Amino acid sequence: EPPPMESPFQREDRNRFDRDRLFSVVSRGVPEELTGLLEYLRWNSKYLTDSAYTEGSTGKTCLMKAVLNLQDGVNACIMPLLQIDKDSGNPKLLVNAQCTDEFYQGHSALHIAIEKRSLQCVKLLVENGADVHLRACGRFFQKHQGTCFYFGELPLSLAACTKQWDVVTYLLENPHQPASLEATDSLGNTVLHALVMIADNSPENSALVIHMYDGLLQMGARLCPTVQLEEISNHQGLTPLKLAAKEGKIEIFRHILQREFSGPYQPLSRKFTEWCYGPVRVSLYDLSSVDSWEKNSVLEIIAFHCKSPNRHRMVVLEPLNKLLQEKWDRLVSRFFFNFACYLVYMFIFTVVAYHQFGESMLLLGHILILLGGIYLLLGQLWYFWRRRLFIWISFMDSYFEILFLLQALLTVLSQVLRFMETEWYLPLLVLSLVLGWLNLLYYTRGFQHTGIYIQKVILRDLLRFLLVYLVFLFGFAVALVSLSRYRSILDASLELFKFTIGMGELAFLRFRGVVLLLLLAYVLLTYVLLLNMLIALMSETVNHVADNSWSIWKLQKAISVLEMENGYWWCRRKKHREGRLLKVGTPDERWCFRVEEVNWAAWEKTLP
Amino acid sequence: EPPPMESPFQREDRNRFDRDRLFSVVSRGVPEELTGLLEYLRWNSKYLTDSAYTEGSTGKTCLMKAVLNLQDGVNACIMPLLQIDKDSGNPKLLVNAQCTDEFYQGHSALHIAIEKRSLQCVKLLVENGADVHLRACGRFFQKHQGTCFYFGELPLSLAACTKQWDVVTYLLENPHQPASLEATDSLGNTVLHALVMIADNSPENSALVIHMYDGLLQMGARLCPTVQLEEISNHQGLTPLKLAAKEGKIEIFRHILQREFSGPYQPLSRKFTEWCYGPVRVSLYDLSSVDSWEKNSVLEIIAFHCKSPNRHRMVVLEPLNKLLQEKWDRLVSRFFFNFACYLVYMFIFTVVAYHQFGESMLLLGHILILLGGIYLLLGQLWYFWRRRLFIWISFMDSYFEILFLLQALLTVLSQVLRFMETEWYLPLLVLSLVLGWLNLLYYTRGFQHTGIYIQKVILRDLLRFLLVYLVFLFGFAVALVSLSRYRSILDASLELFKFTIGMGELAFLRFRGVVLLLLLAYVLLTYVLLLNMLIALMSETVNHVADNSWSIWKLQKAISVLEMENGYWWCRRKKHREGRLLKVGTPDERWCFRVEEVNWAAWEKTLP
Ligand SMILES: CCCCCCCCCC(=O)OC[C@H](COP(=O)([O-])OCCN)OC(=O)CCCCCCCCC
Ligand SMILES: CCCCCCCCCC(=O)OC[C@H](COP(=O)([O-])OCCN)OC(=O)CCCCCCCCC
Ligand SMILES: CCCCCCCCCC(=O)OC[C@H](COP(=O)([O-])OCCN)OC(=O)CCCCCCCCC
Ligand SMILES: CCCCCCCCCC(=O)OC[C@H](COP(=O)([O-])OCCN)OC(=O)CCCCCCCCC
Repeated sequence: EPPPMESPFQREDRNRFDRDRLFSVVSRGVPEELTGLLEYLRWNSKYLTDSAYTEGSTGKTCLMKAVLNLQDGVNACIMPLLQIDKDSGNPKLLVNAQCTDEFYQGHSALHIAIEKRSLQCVKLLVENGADVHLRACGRFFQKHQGTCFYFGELPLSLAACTKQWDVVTYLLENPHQPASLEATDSLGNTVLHALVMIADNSPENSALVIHMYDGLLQMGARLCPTVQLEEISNHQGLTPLKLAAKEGKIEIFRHILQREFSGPYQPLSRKFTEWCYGPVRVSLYDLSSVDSWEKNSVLEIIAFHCKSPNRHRMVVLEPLNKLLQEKWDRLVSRFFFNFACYLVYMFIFTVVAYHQFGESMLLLGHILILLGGIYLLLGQLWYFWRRRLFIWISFMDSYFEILFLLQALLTVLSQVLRFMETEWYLPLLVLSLVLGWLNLLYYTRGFQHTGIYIQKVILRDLLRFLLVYLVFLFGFAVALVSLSRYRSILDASLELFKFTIGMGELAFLRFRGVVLLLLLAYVLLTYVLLLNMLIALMSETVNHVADNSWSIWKLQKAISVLEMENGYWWCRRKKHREGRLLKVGTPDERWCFRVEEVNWAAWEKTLP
Repeated sequence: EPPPMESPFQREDRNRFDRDRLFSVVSRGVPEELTGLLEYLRWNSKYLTDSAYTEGSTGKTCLMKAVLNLQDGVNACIMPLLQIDKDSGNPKLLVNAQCTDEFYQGHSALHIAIEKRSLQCVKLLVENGADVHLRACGRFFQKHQGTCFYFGELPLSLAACTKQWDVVTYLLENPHQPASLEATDSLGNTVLHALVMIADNSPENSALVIHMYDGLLQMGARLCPTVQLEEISNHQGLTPLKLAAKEGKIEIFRHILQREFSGPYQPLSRKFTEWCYGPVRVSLYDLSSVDSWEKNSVLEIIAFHCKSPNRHRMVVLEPLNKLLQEKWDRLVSRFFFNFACYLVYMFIFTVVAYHQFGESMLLLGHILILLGGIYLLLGQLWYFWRRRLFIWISFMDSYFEILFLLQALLTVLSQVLRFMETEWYLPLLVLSLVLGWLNLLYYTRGFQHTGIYIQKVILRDLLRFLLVYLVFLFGFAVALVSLSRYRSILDASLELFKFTIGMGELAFLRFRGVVLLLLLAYVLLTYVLLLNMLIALMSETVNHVADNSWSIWKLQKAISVLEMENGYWWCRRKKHREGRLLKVGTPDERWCFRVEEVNWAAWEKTLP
């Protein structure tokens, strides 16, 4: 149980001028009651930073108590208190004191002064030696589930996240101690990473994050021109663009990708207008950390490292849409070659399963099946060894890989069982047959007519529905079997399930009426449960949700393209860089991608 | 890869005053750096239009580069550059230079000056000899799929499509070279055709197209009164009204049909108010190119030449609604006579099929069936030979014609098989029987009670559903047959399909549990697929779409009427002209149709 940061109704725990009198004096704003505190500390060789003058559980000092009780942004005890601190000859400054609790670790008085929105307190603390790089690494300042406020752990990041431009300006340009825009917290996050991480998809917050990000970029260009603030990576290796891509923060993501400035801040732009003709606008976009020719690119992060539901809305933005379209058009022939090879392998496997000189052809077909199963096994194992996180974070768009792996495993295990002359090779062969013929439907995503053409529901409510239904099934099965001693529990469950799915009838002997009552109860309960499932499926459709199947199709195609670009396991494909190296101003050479857009509606609004 | 029209970041390809220095001078707006260019061209016998001074891939000249880099609508290098062109004695004028690339063919500097919305540049180019009839026929200026801007290929059409009335006025009335409103592009399209072709159904764009169309009609009446601008046909034989009808541009279509002016522009009207009494308003509408007594009329184009989904919304406008109603009321007796003849032919065919002196009556019935089949065959073949495009562009409202043709073909082929004494005549006879009795439902469109009473879905998702379902069926069938060696693949597919549609049961032998598992998997997968189809059918209905079955009924009746007006194949019907010849002002005699409307809501708003 963390204690409150400031409580008007609870005294601080402890786990002549004492702590209680000092706290009561600094909480009312009268400095004249501080007379005699310095002499007591000098006589007792005491300091106003030790455990006796601070809260025992946290370490909150009298300075922090004074800043927590501001009166119109100013407290009259802060300067006298720091004067007593200076005159006492304290080796450790009171202005740079931090709490030691695991909940408020690193929290200082400058953080409180910034949070209370008082430029006077911040100015007064900086002049007396406040460190502007003190990191608040407690659990209250980390982003997790519960009561927390993550802002980047830094005073400058706290000022930027709270919309205080005057505080940011004073922290960046002061004669005493300039704050650094390149400063990082415990996670390696800069102020731009912090602005990305506090961003949700709400419009007001998006406008806030965009404004603060643009202003900090401009002031960084004005103050530290030689360094690139957007090229700094945190401990996960992510730039703010990559961090926006991973966390699904769509608005700051589209703002960073399509950032255009006119005038002195033109080098800070990532989109450069090339030429306009009527409703045709042709622009050049920066491909820095966007093109997949580097590792850990934005495309790779969106496809295989993000878990947000905004992924399909992220691949339809420019320049990502045209880039993925060009990559797909480059890889159309490779996709359908794989489809044709898989179709031939299914055809051979089907012929061999149907026909289970003729002996030689059958052996050749069997060894072709074995080699194809080994190839599909090693290909899927390579995919899982590379991308074990992708299946975990998003099962809804990667279950075909598990199906291919299962089909390859069943094929190989059926063939080795056949070589050992076990008769059970045929069931596994026909299971591989049906599984591969189902797996042929993966390649329907190559066409728009078939790729766009309940999956979210059956991955979400299937386990709960199964729980309720097998509770019903097991109870009625044990009731029917124990009344018939229907021979075994599995037989009764099978009969009830086959009747429920319409595959068979019900067998109706003493106590026939009770058996009939049990059957009526089971049938009505299953009807109610299936009606519940049917209502749950009406719930998603009738609520008028816009059609996202096209963007989901482009996400599927992006995943397919980013897999085909690496080549096969046995032969790696050479990576080719997209865009061209062009100079966009002062020599600032960037790899740019040309995107041409036609928008009649936007153009006609500009027409006078 | 077409090069950019103007790139601030890429130099032009090439596939002392040179091209690079000249381009750099004309792109900054300083003419004083042009000193010495004329002497170099005179000494080298060079011209500023050759391949050495233009872009190699396109042919873009220095003049076009100068106009592409305007500064507040004016560039100070254009007049000195044209002065050097005049003094150099160039046989071909620089002001009339065009690009030669397949993407920008015919594109000149006047087009750029109009697109940049600079009256000063247009005036300066016209005074120095710019041709106002230069046609930009490149792929960027044709309407297709991709990056393009179609405007009519002409400078006047470009000015009209971009909402520049001052530019249109200057191009039409200037002392140097007057542009012609009768000028056509490569497709024969005038400026009115171009305004129709750039029209979509959005309200702002519709208001734009209406305003420009009306202004150009008024200025054409003021400038060239003796000619009719709306009577000009392009290379497809379409007037702007017919082009609006074919392309489905509903707003400009209703504006052209119901155009009413008061005062001097009264001859430009197509709707003339005759008399008003309370909420009753009675008007006269022009029937020029609207009545079907001419060929290629608006009714013919809407019914059989348009593919837009706005066709049913086009036949409910005045005067088309009352015209089609009058034609239908004139052709009610002809429709039900055809229905009665077809009903009698079905009755005879049914009696003969049921009864497969009695021999003579059976032979007479058989030859009556044969003659009726020949008549229906030749009637449908005539329909297809006339209207092969109509079935292709709209299958949803013409499949009954294919069904009638199929029924006639099966009838004739069954009769010739019967004459050859092959026993297989009876299956084809009963197929013709059921097909004709289904085809009897075509005539339900004659009544409002039955004509208004999923078809879009089963013509759109049927192929995709069949693909997925026969993938399921074929895989489970080969798995079941290869596990039973269920005797053949077709037998197993038939059994599974019959169980799926409820027509039969499932036959359940070694490996019975694996057979059961395959059957469970197939049943659950088919349940999921049918549930997907059911959800897809909920999607259209619950989204609150307005009832368009009445307008779809009138479209069906319009198709029926426009077919009955031509008569039968053996006897052509005489065409009668609708409306009456009346003088509507200065002698301007038009064939007019009287339409009476009652609108209480519109009338009461005018009441003070
Ligand atoms: C014995 C084969 C040895 C390798 C020879 C070259 C085979 C072609 C390689 C190939 O194109 O892969 C085809 C297909 C790829 O599956 P996927 O990763 O696209 O799907 C991934 C979906 N998640 O994978 C298959 O279909 C395997 C078929 C193996 C036999 C191929 C017969 C034709 C040879 C030219
Ligand atoms: C355990 C073995 C049997 C179950 C696996 C069945 C094999 C896969 C067949 C399948 O899922 O159908 C694929 C089809 C299109 O997939 P997609 O575009 O959503 O691309 C895939 C990524 N979303 O989707 C549909 O047509 C809808 C019907 C889906 C069938 C039931 C769901 C099966 C989930 C395992
Ligand atoms: C042997 C017939 C020789 C011609 C004699 C005159 C027959 C009447 C002609 C007629 O009205 O056509 C009837 C019907 C028309 O079909 P449809 O174009 O309306 O439908 C088009 C739908 N898309 O087409 C038919 O039903 C064919 C029936 C032929 C026997 C008629 C028996 C009654 C004779 C008076
Ligand atoms: C291959 C032979 C068997 C299939 C053809 C069936 C013969 C035609 C029967 C039919 O389509 O029903 C006609 C009826 C009204 O048609 P309509 O007003 O939409 O006018 C027709 C123009 N839209 O529409 C309905 O009542 C709805 C039921 C439709 C039946 C299934 C659709 C068949 C499509 C071929």
